[PDB]
Amino acid sequence: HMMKFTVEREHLLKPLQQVSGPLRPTLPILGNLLLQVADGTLSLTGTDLEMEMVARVALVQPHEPGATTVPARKFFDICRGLPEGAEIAVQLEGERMLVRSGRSRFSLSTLPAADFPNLDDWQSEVEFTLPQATMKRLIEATQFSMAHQDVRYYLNGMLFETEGEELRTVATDGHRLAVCSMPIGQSLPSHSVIVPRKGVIELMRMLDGGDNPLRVQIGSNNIRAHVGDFIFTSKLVDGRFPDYRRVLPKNPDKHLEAGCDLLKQAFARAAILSNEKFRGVRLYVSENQLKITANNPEQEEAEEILDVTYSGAEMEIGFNVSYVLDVLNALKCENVRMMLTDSVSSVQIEDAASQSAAYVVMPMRLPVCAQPLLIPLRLKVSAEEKSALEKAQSALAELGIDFQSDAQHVTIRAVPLPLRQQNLQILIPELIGYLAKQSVFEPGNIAQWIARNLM
Amino acid sequence: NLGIEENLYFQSHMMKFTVEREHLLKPLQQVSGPLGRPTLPILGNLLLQVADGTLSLTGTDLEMEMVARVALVQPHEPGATTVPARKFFDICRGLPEGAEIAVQLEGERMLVRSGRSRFSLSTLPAADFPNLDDWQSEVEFTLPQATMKRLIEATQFSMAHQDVRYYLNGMLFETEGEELRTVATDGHRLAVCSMPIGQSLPSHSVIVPRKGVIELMRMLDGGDNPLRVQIGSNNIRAHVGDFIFTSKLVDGRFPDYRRVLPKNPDKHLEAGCDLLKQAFARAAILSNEKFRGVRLYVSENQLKITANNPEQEEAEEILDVTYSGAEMEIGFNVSYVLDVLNALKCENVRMMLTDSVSSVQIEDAASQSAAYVVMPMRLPVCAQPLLIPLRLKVSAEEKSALEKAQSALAELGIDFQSDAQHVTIRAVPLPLRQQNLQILIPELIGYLAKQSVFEPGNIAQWIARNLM
Repeated sequence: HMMKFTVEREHLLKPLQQVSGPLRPTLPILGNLLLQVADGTLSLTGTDLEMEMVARVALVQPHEPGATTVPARKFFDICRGLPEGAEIAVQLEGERMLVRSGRSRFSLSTLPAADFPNLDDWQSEVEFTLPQATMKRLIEATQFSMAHQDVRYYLNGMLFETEGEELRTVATDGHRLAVCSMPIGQSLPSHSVIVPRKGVIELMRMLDGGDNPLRVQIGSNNIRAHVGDFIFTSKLVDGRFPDYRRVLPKNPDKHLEAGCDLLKQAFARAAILSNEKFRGVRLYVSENQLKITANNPEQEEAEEILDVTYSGAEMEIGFNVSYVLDVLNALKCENVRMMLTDSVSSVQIEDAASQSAAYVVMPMRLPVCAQPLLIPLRLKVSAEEKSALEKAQSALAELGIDFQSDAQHVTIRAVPLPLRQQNLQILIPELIGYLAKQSVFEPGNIAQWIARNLM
Repeated sequence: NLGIEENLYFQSHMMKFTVEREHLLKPLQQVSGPLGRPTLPILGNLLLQVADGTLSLTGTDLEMEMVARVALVQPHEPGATTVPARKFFDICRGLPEGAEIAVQLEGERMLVRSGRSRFSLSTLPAADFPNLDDWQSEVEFTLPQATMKRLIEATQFSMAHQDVRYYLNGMLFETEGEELRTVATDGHRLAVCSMPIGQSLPSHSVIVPRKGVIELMRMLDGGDNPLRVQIGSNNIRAHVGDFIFTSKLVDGRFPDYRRVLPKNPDKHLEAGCDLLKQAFARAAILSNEKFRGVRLYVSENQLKITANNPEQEEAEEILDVTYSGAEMEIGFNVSYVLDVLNALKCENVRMMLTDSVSSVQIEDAASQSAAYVVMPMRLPVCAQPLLIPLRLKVSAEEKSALEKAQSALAELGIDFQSDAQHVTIRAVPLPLRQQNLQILIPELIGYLAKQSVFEPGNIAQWIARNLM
């Protein structure tokens, strides 16, 4: 136990702030940082068992090799609380790590380095170098469309895919979809992985926007990113991520262009008087004009009229204004293009001046109105489940629930709005379970059960 | 148009005005202060009144109200209504800079237009909007905004948070001679500050609730308009430019800071504020998370600060101070000391000591306008002295049990005096002191009153079981 080093506070700060990223404590040692002195390099490692961040620091002042682990937040808070220009002397003593700087002495408790978890090494299948700005672009373009604590864990992450000369990101939560692709100047093998949420955040955090390039390595179950003296490694998420190609409108035949800023501020004002639960707003598009309207159960109303570029047929179409605003914020461009097919068909939004990013939002139709799903929900069903569904189909249709039955599968294509704005992966199998218990199907009873159970 | 009652309704809903967005923003922000609370629907609304050539905006939460006057330089019609505050403000804020906002009423709705943006807001009758009961001031005076800002910022941090003693959650405003004074305390630490305001004032002592203090701070614009204050028996009012703030006062027996200040500090220590703060801040990192205790070792022109935690981690800071006198060791809750040092914002700090078991006064070395009291921490259980001895009414039965149990309680670090029908707690062990003894002790006394024997071990077990 004789690791030792002395470093100027300035050189230690940024690496410490960085490796305290993977860091409510999960388990004791995961709140600690692994410190390794080897050669003339100090290595700092932070991990949460799903990912790890390693930071290297060159040591010019005297040092002895060794390794230990110390509380991350405490060690960092001490360094940060010392004056600018200060010197930080570290030294192991027994089961304690001593930190000195001037007449400030600190004794921290340690846990052995040999107990610090390692990631089992792996083999990269893909390797490429790209500018930091490019990676930051790809993530910021799609990050907001990631799911949050979905039961489908693969949606809580971000798809990274290499195709030809391009790196692509995809994110969706089942209600909306963000896709962005950028060239990276070299032919790559076809690969497709899901990076979990925390990893994407951490990946974004290690990028300073600098012109020094990012080195990426992708294996089957791990991804590794090297920038400057930082090395980020993360586990990948398994699961069948949906295919963005099927989500894009088949063929838009109507398109409008508008100033991003004006359209966004207009939607933002309208949203104030939209339903707080469903957040619907109406668009009426006509020649070179757009009329946005919103109202709520208190029958308050907002109306916005903008000049736009549009020469298609007039059309009325509703949206979740929160999803539209999310897209317009992420774009941050001059003009936006909205590609439309018809109400009841998915809408595609892009920067008017570039096709690198594309966004998909489902319209809101306005007995009960059947709202189309972003992605049709396909579910395996037993003979008994199937029979219950077929008996209840017409009763379900009256509630706005449309579906198709294959041999041993059902495909939900539409549901009423209150269900669509929730997780159908959870709700529909509950609905199926409930239906299998019945022999007589009426819309009233079903509606009442859904109303009291699926909400 | 021809219906007579229908005509009266139209004359009732004539309110109309047109104002620049930038003339409306700061006033809407200001009056939305007292307000996401679903307390009552009407309380989420602003009152709008066009009278004379002035638009008045009023927001309230029934404990206080903020009124803003806006001069109307464009055509307008008199009238009144109420509209949802957050919505109306978000609409105005969301409109482009330089926008003209035209408002008028149509039935039970308020219409807002600007360019080609139209909004329809639901209203509630102005008649239903609460009006604070009229009252008469007993004291009027004016002072610079910066002085009020100083008085409040010097003491605000020491106010209790959600204490069951509501008077501790507010701030004492006191007029004495030519000075305005603020006092705040949570039973554990105390902040007092006084400023001369250049005029003789009648003696007065009121408690402004926390929300009132915050609002009072929010209406100070660092401009050069003076602040005109009115204090009544049960209300306070503050006028700044186009804003009038009114607040109900809190009643209760606020502690006397005169008694909390150390009687006669025979030792003093001076030190650079920033140096001292940074030393404490670093030492704090390795102090007990619950008790936050650090030790001072004072010697000739040297201060050593130490801290350790249950994991036996350890911090030490040695810095140069100005000090002549006997060596002494004293302990503090570092969080309270760090609060004080952050509030001082000065070059040098004076620390007036006497000993442990005695309150410690802290000041700007160059200014005595503000003073801060913290109680030392002593590390038979150590008896930690209370900032304010707790005087409790006791029944004959309760007093009898206390007399019997006094020796046992003393072993637990609980010290108290007793007088005809009262008992005065002067000290308790540390875990009790850092809690609310106004709740805990009357409970404990209830317990002791129901007991046959008094063994310190048993009582200590009970306390730890029920009072923590």
